[PDB]
Amino acid sequence: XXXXXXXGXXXXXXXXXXXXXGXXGXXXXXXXXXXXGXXXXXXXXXGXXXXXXXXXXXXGXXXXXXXXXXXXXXXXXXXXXXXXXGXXXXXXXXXXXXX
Amino acid sequence: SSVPTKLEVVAATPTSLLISWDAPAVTVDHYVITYGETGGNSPVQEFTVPGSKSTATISGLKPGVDYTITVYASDYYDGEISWYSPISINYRT
Ligand SMILES: [Cl-]
Repeated sequence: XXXXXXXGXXXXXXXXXXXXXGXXGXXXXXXXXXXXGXXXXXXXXXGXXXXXXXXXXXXGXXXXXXXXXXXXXXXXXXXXXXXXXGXXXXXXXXXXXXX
Repeated sequence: SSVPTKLEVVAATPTSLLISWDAPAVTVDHYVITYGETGGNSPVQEFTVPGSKSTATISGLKPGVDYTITVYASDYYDGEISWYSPISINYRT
């Protein structure tokens, strides 16, 4: 677990430079490594970022669109961070993580 | 929007320079310091530095000539090496 926005593995350009100073919806997530169960997130907003990934199936739930989803992943990131259907908003802070 | 985020000449002689930068919170695989005359056509030199250092000495410069010093930082992850946006400065010895 951890919490605190995840922070698992790393990559994705060092998490966009640890969020690039922060703003918008912040972000977090992670994954990769030698597998890590898949992964994703990102975030940002005005100042860049993006990301995505997610996915899932095979009994394991998941999400990132697909008409909702679920089964873990912090309740799909707290329901998108409270909306944010296809990304493009939502989230709601995260960051830290060495910052 | 670069890694490292700061870059400075800390000390200077007519032929050498001491440069420092702010290391990032993430793991740098290794740095590449490049430098060449701002004129353009004059051969750009470069060398590498462990991802654990945040300083480097450049020597053998033409005194009085304006060079461009660039520092790149590498990310290594999932069997792939990749480069952050670099940082660069102009300095006149
Ligand atoms: Cl939470």
